[PDB]
Amino acid sequence: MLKRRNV
Amino acid sequence: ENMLKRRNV
Amino acid sequence: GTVNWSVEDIVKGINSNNLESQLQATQAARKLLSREKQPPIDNIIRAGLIPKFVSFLGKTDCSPIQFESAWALTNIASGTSEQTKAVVDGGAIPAFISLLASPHAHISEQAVWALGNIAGDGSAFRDLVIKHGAIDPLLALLAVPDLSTLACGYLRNLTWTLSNLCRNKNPAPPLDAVEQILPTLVRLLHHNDPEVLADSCWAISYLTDGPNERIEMVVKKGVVPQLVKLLGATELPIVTPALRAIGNIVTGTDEQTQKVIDAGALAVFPSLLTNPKTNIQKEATWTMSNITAGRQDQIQQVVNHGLVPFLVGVLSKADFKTQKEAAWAITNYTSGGTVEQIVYLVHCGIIEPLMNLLSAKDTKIIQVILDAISNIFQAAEKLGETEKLSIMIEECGGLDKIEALQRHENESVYKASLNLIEKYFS
Repeated sequence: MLKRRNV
Repeated sequence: ENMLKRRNV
Repeated sequence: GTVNWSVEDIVKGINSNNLESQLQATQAARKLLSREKQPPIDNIIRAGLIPKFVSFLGKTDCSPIQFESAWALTNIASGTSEQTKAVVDGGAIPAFISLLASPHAHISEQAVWALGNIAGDGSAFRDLVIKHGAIDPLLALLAVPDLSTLACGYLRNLTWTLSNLCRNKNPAPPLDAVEQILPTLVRLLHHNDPEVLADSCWAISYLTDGPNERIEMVVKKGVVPQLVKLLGATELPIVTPALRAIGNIVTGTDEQTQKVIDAGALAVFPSLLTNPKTNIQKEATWTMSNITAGRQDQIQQVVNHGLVPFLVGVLSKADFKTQKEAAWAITNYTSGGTVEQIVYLVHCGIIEPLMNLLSAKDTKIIQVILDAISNIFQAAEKLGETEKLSIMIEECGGLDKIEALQRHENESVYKASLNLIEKYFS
């Protein structure tokens, strides 16, 4: 998942 | 972010 | 007559068998707690006053003492977890919930404020408030044809409290609690008060900060358009949380991401990516990285809005943190973009600023960049342009930094470096 939740 | 608690002054 | 009292005097009166004396004493307590600095919260707590205050909440016949004690408890709960716990331990929750139905708006307002501070403490109390059934009484307070008929400050208090019931993550609010609240939330998100607007966004930003199922129940209400709109707001207090919601929503499925794009989100980014408030710029770039990390037709959307140039800019000069978000945006783009697209990127001038970043004191970004370069070469490998690309990277002294990294300590690094060197240069 390239989508990173750096939150 | 608007913080957790608020004091009525 | 109720100004500057001593804790013991407040005790002396609250303990007398005189309702009026208690009222006076309770009000004196309120003033101590409502004082500019260092409200004697621990002193009042030690005196064992909370149980007394809590019990005054139920004195229907004396709304005045109800209010005062409410205000007092409110400020105690406004403190530390330690302190807030004291209020909860006193049985304040059920009692405050009971005051939401009060005929005296300023009293149920206090109750709102109080419950606001309690759920604020965190997951645990947040959920205890819900378990005592606060949500209905609260929402009932907004069941009006037009939100504008409500007292401005009163409406803000409710919004703020509602936002707190959406806050915190371990665990996240109960699904049915979120489902229940969302409708009012959507409606508040269309109100004209900047305050209400800001906290409404925060509430949404909280609900969208979690698993895709969570994001979905929000997106499912069709608020994205309104968010994109608020994203364009002129008041930073609104823009910040709005950008947070949008940024979170784009961490979900591509279909969810598509929603913000379809909403026009991108058109605002030239502004956001050059916004003066550093933090807005970081959030914006972070969001961009979660868009470049999607479908190609989506990457293309970025390209059509002329956002690449801005990414180059951000990568070139900005707070390091924003640059780190840029590095990712770029690497993600090169990670899933077409050849024609990875080319356009190089044509915009991505190579130089990207190389200069290799000098950064951060092993992690250094990886994201080398990683990104890799992706680019491979696109240039498919066009037999590998050499030409080498020159560029060599022209701006990039190679001079890759062979240095080659002698870096971190494994991931020196390894990625070497490969590039031998395979594309020496």
